Amino acid sequence: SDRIIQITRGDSTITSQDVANAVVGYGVWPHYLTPQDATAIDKPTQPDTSSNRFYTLDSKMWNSTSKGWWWKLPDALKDMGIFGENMFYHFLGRSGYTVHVQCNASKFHQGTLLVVMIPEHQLATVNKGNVNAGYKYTHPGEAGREVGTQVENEKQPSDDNWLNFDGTLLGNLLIFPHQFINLRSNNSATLIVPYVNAVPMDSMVRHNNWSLVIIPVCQLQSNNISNIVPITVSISPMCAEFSGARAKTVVQ
Amino acid sequence: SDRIIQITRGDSTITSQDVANAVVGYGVWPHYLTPQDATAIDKPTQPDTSSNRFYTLDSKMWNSTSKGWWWKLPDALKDMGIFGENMFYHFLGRSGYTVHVQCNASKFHQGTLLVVMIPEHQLATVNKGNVNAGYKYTHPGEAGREVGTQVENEKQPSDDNWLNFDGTLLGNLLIFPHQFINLRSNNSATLIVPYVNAVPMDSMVRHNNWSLVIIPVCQLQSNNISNIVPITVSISPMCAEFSGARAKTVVQ
Amino acid sequence: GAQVSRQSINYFNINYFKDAASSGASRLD
Amino acid sequence: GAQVSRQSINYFNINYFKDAASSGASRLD
Amino acid sequence: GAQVSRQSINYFNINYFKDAASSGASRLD
Amino acid sequence: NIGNVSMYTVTLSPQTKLAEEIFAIKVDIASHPLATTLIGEIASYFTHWTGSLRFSFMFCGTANTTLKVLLAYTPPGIGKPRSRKEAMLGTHVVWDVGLQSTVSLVVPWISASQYRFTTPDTYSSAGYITCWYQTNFVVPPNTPNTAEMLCFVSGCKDFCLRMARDTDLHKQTGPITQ
Amino acid sequence: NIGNVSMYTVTLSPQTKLAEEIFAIKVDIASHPLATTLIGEIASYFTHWTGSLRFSFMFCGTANTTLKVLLAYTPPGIGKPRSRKEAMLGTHVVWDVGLQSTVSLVVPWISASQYRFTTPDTYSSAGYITCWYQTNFVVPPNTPNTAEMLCFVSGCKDFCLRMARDTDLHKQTGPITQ
Amino acid sequence: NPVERYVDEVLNEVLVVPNINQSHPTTSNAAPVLDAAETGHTNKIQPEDTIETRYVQSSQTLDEMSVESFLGRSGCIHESVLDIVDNYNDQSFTKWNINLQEMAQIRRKFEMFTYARFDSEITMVPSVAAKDGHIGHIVMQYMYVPPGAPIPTTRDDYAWQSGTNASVFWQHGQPFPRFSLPFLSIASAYYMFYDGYDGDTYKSRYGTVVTNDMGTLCSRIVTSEQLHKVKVVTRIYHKAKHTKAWCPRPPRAVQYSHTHTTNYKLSSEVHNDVAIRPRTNLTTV
Amino acid sequence: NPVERYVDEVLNEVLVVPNINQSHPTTSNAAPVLDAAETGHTNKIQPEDTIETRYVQSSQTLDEMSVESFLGRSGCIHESVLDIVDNYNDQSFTKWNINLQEMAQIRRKFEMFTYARFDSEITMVPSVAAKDGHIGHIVMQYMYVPPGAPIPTTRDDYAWQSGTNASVFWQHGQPFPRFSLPFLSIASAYYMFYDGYDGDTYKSRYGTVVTNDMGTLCSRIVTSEQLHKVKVVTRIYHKAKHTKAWCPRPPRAVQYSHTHTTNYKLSSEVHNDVAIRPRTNLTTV
Ligand SMILES: Cc1cc(CCCOc2c(C)cc(-c3noc(C(F)(F)F)n3)cc2C)on1
Ligand SMILES: Cc1cc(CCCOc2c(C)cc(-c3noc(C(F)(F)F)n3)cc2C)on1
Repeated sequence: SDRIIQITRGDSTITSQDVANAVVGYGVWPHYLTPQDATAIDKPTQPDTSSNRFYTLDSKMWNSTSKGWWWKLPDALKDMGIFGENMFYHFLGRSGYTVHVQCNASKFHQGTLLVVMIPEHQLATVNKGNVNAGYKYTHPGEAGREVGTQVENEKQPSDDNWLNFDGTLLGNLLIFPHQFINLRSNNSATLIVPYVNAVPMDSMVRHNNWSLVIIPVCQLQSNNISNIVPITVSISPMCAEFSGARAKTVVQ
Repeated sequence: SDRIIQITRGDSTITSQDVANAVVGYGVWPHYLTPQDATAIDKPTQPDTSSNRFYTLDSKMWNSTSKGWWWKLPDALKDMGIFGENMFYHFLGRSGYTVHVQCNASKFHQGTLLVVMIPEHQLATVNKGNVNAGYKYTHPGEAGREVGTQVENEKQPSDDNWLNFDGTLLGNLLIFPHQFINLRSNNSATLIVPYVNAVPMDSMVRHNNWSLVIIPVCQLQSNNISNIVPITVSISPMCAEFSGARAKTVVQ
Repeated sequence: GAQVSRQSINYFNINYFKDAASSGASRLD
Repeated sequence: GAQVSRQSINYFNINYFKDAASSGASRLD
Repeated sequence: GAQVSRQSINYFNINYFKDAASSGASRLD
Repeated sequence: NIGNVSMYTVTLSPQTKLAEEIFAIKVDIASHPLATTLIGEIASYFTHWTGSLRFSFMFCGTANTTLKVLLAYTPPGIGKPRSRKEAMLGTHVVWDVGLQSTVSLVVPWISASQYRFTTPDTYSSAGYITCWYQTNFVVPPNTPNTAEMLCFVSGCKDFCLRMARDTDLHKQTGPITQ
Repeated sequence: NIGNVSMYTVTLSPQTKLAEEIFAIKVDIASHPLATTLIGEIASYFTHWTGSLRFSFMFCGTANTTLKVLLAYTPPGIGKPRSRKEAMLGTHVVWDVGLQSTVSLVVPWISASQYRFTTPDTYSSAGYITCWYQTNFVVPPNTPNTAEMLCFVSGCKDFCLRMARDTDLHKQTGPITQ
Repeated sequence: NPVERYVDEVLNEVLVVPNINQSHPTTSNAAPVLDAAETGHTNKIQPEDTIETRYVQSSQTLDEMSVESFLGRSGCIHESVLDIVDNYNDQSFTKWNINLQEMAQIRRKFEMFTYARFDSEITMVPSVAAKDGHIGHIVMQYMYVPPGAPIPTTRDDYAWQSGTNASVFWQHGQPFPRFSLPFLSIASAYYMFYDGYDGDTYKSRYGTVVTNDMGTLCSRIVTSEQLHKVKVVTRIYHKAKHTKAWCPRPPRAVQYSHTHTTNYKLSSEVHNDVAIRPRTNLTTV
Repeated sequence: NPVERYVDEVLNEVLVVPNINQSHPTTSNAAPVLDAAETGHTNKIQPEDTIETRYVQSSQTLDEMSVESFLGRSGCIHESVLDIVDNYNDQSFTKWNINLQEMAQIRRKFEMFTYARFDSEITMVPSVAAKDGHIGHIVMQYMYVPPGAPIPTTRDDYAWQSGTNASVFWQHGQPFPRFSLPFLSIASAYYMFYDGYDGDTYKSRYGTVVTNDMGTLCSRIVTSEQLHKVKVVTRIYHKAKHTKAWCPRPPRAVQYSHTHTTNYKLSSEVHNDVAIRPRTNLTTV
């Protein structure tokens, strides 16, 4: 059946009985760093099944007024088991991911989520001159950011979903790896992305490679509104490898 | 030269210019678990260079009245980088070690340390009936235990060095893998031990496989006593592998 | 009477009485 | 059943029960 | 184990235990 | 519930808090909620066990009821998980309810020793199976707001029992007469 | 000394008289100072012994301390030697302390019978090991005027034990309880 | 090489369990973990399908779980009492209607199958209690009286001659008596359960009593009256040999009440009648 | 010629010790007698290297020093007492938590290794003391109750049926009972010592008690109450067969105190607690 999926990573298996295929970002499957592209000379540590497994983030509630949610990777996985430990004990890290967004309702509900994975999503600030988004704002952790809620501190990034929080139009986000969760068709989205960067490995603490953006383009409607319809995200690193070991970095 | 050594493990290199060879416990070099001896079916995580590297414990001061020191493994390495993290996130662990004890003085100093690695060193309590050594006493961490100092709590283990803290005579400790640091001859001891146990992998938290015992059999003497003569221990796991991943165990 | 077999490690598998009910536990598989 | 051997000084090395735990002391070396 | 011999009048000369001290009286001459 | 068929069903329903716990049991083959199952009863006639266990769950709501649930196995050496986050760090299956009503979670043999004791003995205590809400239990209007789930258990290809013994799941306290 | 690590060390120092005695023990494998060693403990589970013994000594003074010592083995049929001259007429090793800290003296199997009793029984009493100063213990100024020596024992290629028996180096005078 | 067969018997490695092979991460639309219990079939998923497994070489064997092993151990099935109190002629002999229903331990194991066919090994353990101080010379006679044969009514009944029945005479101080019995049914297998009657009226008997008539075991102290009284208790042990069993079933959950019937007692608080222990709630391990 | 192997077994010449060869006076700068004990290795010098030896043909053999020989002798591991004083029902049965820690003699030998794997041969020596003059007909039952199986609480408990457990019935006047047991651990070897706990808290148990659970030995006088009281003492002997041992260790120097623990008592004058005898001085043989 073209509408079922079982994804096994490490000791975790995820299933869905109403999928819309899977997307492999830019058509490249995650793979380890080769000696021709490598640059940092020490031998990498590859946790394998202990880090390359599904980690489920905190659930979010989708209601008729939701404006969107975003998470940044690898930041969202910073307090997640062995993968999280490895990103702080090492200067460099490299990894691909399998992102599985889950949201089920019923055959009498309607709504649509645009699920996108953006490489280098450099956020903008609005009407604040040359002051850029502050570190702690773009590093929310597994809780991500719920668009349209935050108390206006100065280095707070843009919260304009129609302008992709960066000065470009929402309708064009489809140029990045993405899927839609249209409630009448599917109840999950699966995106598998490779490591994308201009250097072979990078700081997992100062640089976020991908951003997961979920925007409800079609409002959630039904005639049973008291039933909460959550959205859950499960992310699994793939081919994670780290280099340049030392003491554990403590942030903020 | 038969009296020099360079030991490289991961990103660490240790040297000594006055050694007395090296001892390979029971003549077996550490190796990974084979499928014929394995039992836990999930694929192990092997941190490699990030865990198999030298970790230097807290130094101890050797003076004319010292009675000895002991550490238990893997316990002593519990708060040590990636190796330590792995032993708490996993139910099972398995590992061999390279133990390098360091102590230098001068050609006008004399003294002798018996450095021993004991498998299953089950401590005894003295004159307390059937009450056995308590968990926190046999899990001192990197600080180990300085024989002859502790404040008599009830579950405190024996502090009788001549009876090996277990009811057997000190002179017979030589049946276990060992070396001596005789100040006139060498300034370090190197023991490389394999994984020894009746099961292929075990709980790194409830079971300590080896105990490092250092007893000064010949008192430290010199005519410059104000110069402190410390003893430093550096331990490097070898072929460390873990299995049965989950949340991090929090002890005590 | 019994079934001697050879390879040399003979397995004299004796049955001491003349009734089938008299023998010990059965072979498996 | 047991391991008859020949040279003639046969060594009928019998094992009377069907479990390995039942036999006597082991051969050395 | 024991020393079977043939001519036919076999002389199964058995030694039931694994120690030399256990056997009976020695042969003469 | 004992003495009713309802002792075999777990009830699910629309939640108001996220990631709630559904059930939690020990994974030991002869431990308590599973001692009276067939595999638990047979395991109780032997002293040792080894191998992987297969837990299955069948959803019994309407064909219009949806739900995503996380079934997790926590290896030993730690307490039972207190949250879905803590649980999902172990072995787990995210089950999406749909046309196929049943899912299976395999508890792999993850042990120090090759076998474990079948009777409740700490050292050889195998961990826990917990179930949590991955999303929620959603239904359209005019549909029952609660539904049951049945739980099954059996052994995998590597399951094996050893050292026969008498059972403590049955007794005789007087003569059985004509 | 019993109850201290010092029961394992012999002290050496600058002498004022020549050829002084350092120590003297019986060579019998299960006799007294050596009954509690590992070879002595194992020998105590057997009734007979045979073979040559290997005694080793490790000097633990400073690297600037010198010394020459005579280690001697006196075969039976005579009393223990009373002087270095009397001792050196038997089997002996003159040990010069230097870069190599340890020396070994082999007590050859010199017996009438092929075996001897492990327990203290005159007829099969093997002789003595004595140690004397060959020269002196010399040190430069500002150096400790005393130093220790450790003594070891093991068996040579021809060592062998026979006739298993219970040991008298350990006992039980009451019940060992739970 | 049957000899190879013999070596496996000695080491108990006749039936080996399979190995766990190495598996890898997968992403496909074949979902083994998903199925339908409604079909009445067990999902056939193995560990390699859900987690990523390593290669492990299984050494376990299933020999001990065989039906031969499970039912092949002697268990007590009866405890016969000859207690001399005040009349030797009346108390020195007795009889028992043979069955495997009186002792819960073995009855429960056999009852895990619907039909079972096997040969039996009977071992007897007699013990003479000296109530007054002496046992004298006790000689016992255990006679198997198949259905129809005459049952003795006195210690000197002509039936003790045993002209055709099988009798085992045991003398105090000699090894425990033991003998084998072939499969005795008039059918192809013994009925562990029988949903039938011996007639079609409201007074017809129901159950295994209709099919499992095995006869009587008559026993007596052969020795004549002695001054000192003794109490002889003979325990009978049974073991199944060369066993076959069909149609497995659920194990007995409540205590047995009577022989040949599945009848049970139920108290006011039912959780005390079954081995199920009350859970505090769904989430309390 | 295995037969040749058999002849060596009969004469106990399987493991021969090497010969002493003839040696000569030497003058060189290779000094075998010199070495460094710091290395942790024993100097490998032999008699030919220090003295001038003659050629001697060694006949000694090491068979008796094998681990099989050292641990292969039956030693007492327990003395069970059933003393009938004033209540037969309460005193005619008992139980023992199995272990090899209660008798110093064999415990010490096994404890010279860290791990040991072996099969066991158990022999029982029962002796019935006639406290009032007669023993009657004593029949005993020794039942092995593996961990988990039901433990009998009365002399007529249903657990004595032994439907699945192994029981040995012995009758007074017959040879001593004996049976073999295979290696029983859930691990690959028995732990003689265990530096571990069953948990990670201040109340977790330490030692071999965590790993060496062997079950219980339940026994009873099968014979019913007799007029005359008896005291039955059954001594259990154990012998290891097909043995392997790993990591040798120092022998126990002080008395044992309790089972499963290395705990010891120390008095005010410690030389009385060890076998070391005080020397008058360094030079007094
Ligand atoms: C179902 C089913 C299966 C069986 C066979 C039970 C074997 O039963 C016995 C027993 C237990 C004892 C005797 C018996 N005891 O002593 C003697 C003899 F020695 F007197 F022959 N026969 C005979 C049978 C058929 O019974 N019901
Ligand atoms: C370590 C270590 C090694 C061992 C094996 C000890 C063997 O122990 C016994 C003993 C001594 C007696 C019985 C026993 N005594 O009687 C019976 C039976 F006859 F009732 F089966 N079983 C069973 C075991 C497992 O225990 N701890």
